[PDB]
Amino acid sequence: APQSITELCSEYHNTQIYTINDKILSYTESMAGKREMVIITFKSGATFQVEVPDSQKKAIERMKDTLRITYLTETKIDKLCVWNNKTPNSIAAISMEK
Amino acid sequence: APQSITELCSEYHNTQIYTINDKILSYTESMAGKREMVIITFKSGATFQVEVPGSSQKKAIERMKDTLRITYLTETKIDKLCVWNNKTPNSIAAISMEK
Amino acid sequence: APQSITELCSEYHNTQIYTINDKILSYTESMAGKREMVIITFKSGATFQVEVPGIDSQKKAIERMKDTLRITYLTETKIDKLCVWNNKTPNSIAAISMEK
Amino acid sequence: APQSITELCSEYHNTQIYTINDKILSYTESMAGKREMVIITFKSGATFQVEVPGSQHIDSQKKAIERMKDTLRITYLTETKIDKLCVWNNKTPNSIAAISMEK
Amino acid sequence: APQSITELCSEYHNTQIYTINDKILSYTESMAGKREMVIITFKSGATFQVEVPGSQHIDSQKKAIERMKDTLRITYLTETKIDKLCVWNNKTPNSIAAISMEK
Ligand SMILES: CC(=O)N[C@H]1[C@@H](O[C@H]2[C@@H](O)[C@@H](CO)O[C@@H](O[C@H]3[C@H](O[C@@H]4O[C@@H](C)[C@@H](O)[C@@H](O)[C@@H]4O)[C@@H](O)[C@H](O)O[C@@H]3CO)[C@@H]2O[C@@H]2O[C@@H](C)[C@@H](O)[C@@H](O)[C@@H]2O)O[C@H](CO)[C@H](O)[C@@H]1O
Ligand SMILES: CC(=O)N[C@H]1[C@@H](O[C@H]2[C@@H](O)[C@@H](CO)O[C@@H](O[C@H]3[C@H](O[C@@H]4O[C@@H](C)[C@@H](O)[C@@H](O)[C@@H]4O)[C@@H](O)[C@H](O)O[C@@H]3CO)[C@@H]2O[C@@H]2O[C@@H](C)[C@@H](O)[C@@H](O)[C@@H]2O)O[C@H](CO)[C@H](O)[C@@H]1O
Ligand SMILES: CC(=O)N[C@H]1[C@@H](O[C@H]2[C@@H](O)[C@@H](CO)O[C@@H](O[C@H]3[C@H](O[C@@H]4O[C@@H](C)[C@@H](O)[C@@H](O)[C@@H]4O)[C@@H](O)[C@H](O)O[C@@H]3CO)[C@@H]2O[C@@H]2O[C@@H](C)[C@@H](O)[C@@H](O)[C@@H]2O)O[C@H](CO)[C@H](O)[C@@H]1O
Ligand SMILES: CC(=O)N[C@H]1[C@@H](O[C@H]2[C@@H](O)[C@@H](CO)O[C@@H](O[C@H]3[C@H](O[C@@H]4O[C@@H](C)[C@@H](O)[C@@H](O)[C@@H]4O)[C@@H](O)[C@H](O)O[C@@H]3CO)[C@@H]2O[C@@H]2O[C@@H](C)[C@@H](O)[C@@H](O)[C@@H]2O)O[C@H](CO)[C@H](O)[C@@H]1O
Ligand SMILES: CC(=O)N[C@H]1[C@@H](O[C@H]2[C@@H](O)[C@@H](CO)O[C@@H](O[C@H]3[C@H](O[C@@H]4O[C@@H](C)[C@@H](O)[C@@H](O)[C@@H]4O)[C@@H](O)[C@H](O)O[C@@H]3CO)[C@@H]2O[C@@H]2O[C@@H](C)[C@@H](O)[C@@H](O)[C@@H]2O)O[C@H](CO)[C@H](O)[C@@H]1O
Repeated sequence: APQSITELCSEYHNTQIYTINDKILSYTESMAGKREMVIITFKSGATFQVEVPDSQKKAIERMKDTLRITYLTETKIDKLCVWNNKTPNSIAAISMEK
Repeated sequence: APQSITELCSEYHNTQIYTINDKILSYTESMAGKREMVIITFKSGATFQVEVPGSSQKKAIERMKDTLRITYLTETKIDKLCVWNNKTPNSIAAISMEK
Repeated sequence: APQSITELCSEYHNTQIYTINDKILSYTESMAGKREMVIITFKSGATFQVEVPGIDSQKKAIERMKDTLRITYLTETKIDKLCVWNNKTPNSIAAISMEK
Repeated sequence: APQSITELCSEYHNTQIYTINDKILSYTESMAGKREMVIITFKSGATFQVEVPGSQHIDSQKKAIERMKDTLRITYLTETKIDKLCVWNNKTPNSIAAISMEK
Repeated sequence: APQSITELCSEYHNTQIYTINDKILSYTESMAGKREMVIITFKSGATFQVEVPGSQHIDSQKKAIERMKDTLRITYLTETKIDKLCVWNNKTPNSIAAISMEK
């Protein structure tokens, strides 16, 4: 199994790593029908989503949990692995340090 | 998909954006039958619910209630709410926070 | 829908509103068989439960209420009011409101 | 219903109240097959477990077991002072039935 | 039941105890399909995973995997010192079976 976000990311098609190296500027969360999604934003101008939604179901909910608490604690994100065939780019993985 | 709360809100009928720019004044939570809901309040005088589940959105209602609770307790400044205004109190569809 | 804990409370029989205006003094949680409950306590001497499960909507709510009491206790968050069923010993929590 | 941990404890066979009046010294959590459990420790020398869910447990206890493990983790992380533990003492380590905290 | 992480580690095959006595350096989490996993990293050079749920996991492990990942995240965010890890050493990276923290 991969031992880093970059390794994991290189396994998938239509992905790229973003080096964020920053805390989340804004956190948006919606329960509107067909837009049950999370949107985060950075002062870089970068916008990301956790897409509207079976072990992936639990993982999707975990990701949204992680982004929320990461925003609330002002935790510095190292990288994001995102799918770049979506607008905004959809999050596949997150890494944080230190 | 939408890239902001304002864009998301615009996709829907009977919605409006409230600018809060404030922390939540009060959090109310009920487990009473037929009223399994949260109610939040602001010093502006605004009152909103997350509304009782009824006829993918089920986990989202739960997440919103989660978010509002931790937001209240940490006194986190809410930016905007997107709400349905065909209900009283207005029902939350989306929330945004900026740091 | 109701707009406050007081309005909500007045929709049900065998309820009343206690004005707590204080943090939780003690938190007790049990996983014993048929006593899967939370008990909370205040300086006033008041004692309340989240009572053992008997609707499908309510099961998720009972669990949330217990989550809420726990973190309310750990953060020393002032409870404004409790809406409670007074046909139980101790009184059983239907709703909670929090404001400083 | 019982109105205190002591009252509740007295309702079951093979239980006692350990008065702890201290924070958790160590939290141990396992996802190893058939030992999906939590062990907690105090500087008194006390070791306790939340038992693995099994045939001795009724359906209603399953969500409660998960809750108790939640509480112990957050209790450990926050250095929250535990007042009493109600434990079953026919297990090794003693098994947590209930916990109480006072501020 | 075992009364410590080392005792627990000794009930299983293909396990070893890593003594960390350190907070987590990095936390990585993925919802990518077939890689629904968490990876953690320490200053010592060590790397660990909580592996994707799979056929090798029994049904009681499913909630424990989710819990282990909940624990690691919050451990990372609070900078809480991890004492020991019980890891399966027949996976790369080593897979977490148990965790202990002490202060
Ligand atoms: C309001 C807000 O936060 N964002 C809105 C904004 O976002 C785009 C802009 O910020 C531009 C900068 O001109 O960058 C777009 O991203 C590029 C990306 O650029 C690189 O990363 C960004 C963050 C900057 O640092 C650039 O200097 C970098 O070159 C390219 O590498 C990538 O290949 O293509 C996208 C172009 O789409 C921002 O787009 C958003 O964020 C990125 C990460 C994607 O997820 C994309 O889908 C998002 O839309 O402007 C857009 C409209 O263009 C929206 O209004 C955003 O809300
Ligand atoms: C005490 C308390 O918190 N809430 C009770 C109160 O709520 C209403 C009042 O706060 C009035 C004051 O004018 O505004 C209502 O909202 C209006 C809204 O007003 C605008 O926004 C509020 C926050 C204020 O800042 C106003 O000055 C603004 O003009 C209008 O713009 C909107 O179009 O219509 C509503 C009323 O229909 C408050 O209503 C509550 O909160 C809003 C956001 C909705 O969710 C609404 O459904 C709520 O009722 O009075 C009401 C009864 O009028 C209840 O007793 C509340 O509990
Ligand atoms: C030790 C402890 O915390 N509780 C034990 C105690 O609890 C009862 C006492 O604290 C008495 C003291 O008068 O009050 C009971 O509550 C009354 C209630 O009194 C009013 O509210 C409380 C908060 C106090 O402020 C009183 O001074 C107030 O006047 C009345 O409002 C109500 O009509 O009647 C109840 C019960 O008669 C305490 O009862 C407990 O808490 C209340 C809120 C209910 O949930 C009730 O069911 C509880 O038993 O004594 C009991 C046994 O009587 C147990 O030993 C508690 O552990
Ligand atoms: C390493 C560690 O933390 N614990 C290991 C230890 O645990 C036992 C010791 O701490 C002995 C010391 O004699 O006490 C055992 O508990 C007794 C209990 O003793 C009293 O309470 C403890 C907490 C201390 O304060 C003692 O000084 C007190 O005398 C007796 O009162 C009771 O009647 O019987 C128990 C034993 O059953 C400790 O046992 C552990 O903790 C208790 C609370 C139970 O849950 C028990 O099952 C635990 O084993 O030694 C054991 C060896 O079996 C393990 O190595 C522990 O990990
Ligand atoms: C970037 C990063 O953090 N880690 C990458 C790194 O990890 C390996 C290295 O850090 C080497 C350094 O020699 O150690 C490997 O672990 C050994 C282990 O060594 C002992 O533990 C480490 C942490 C050090 O403190 C050593 O001094 C200790 O002696 C031996 O005990 C064990 O028998 O064998 C492994 C060799 O695989 C690190 O391996 C990673 O972490 C361990 C715990 C396993 O989980 C393993 O699967 C991991 O790969 O290099 C590897 C690839 O070589 C990856 O890129 C890591 O991400």
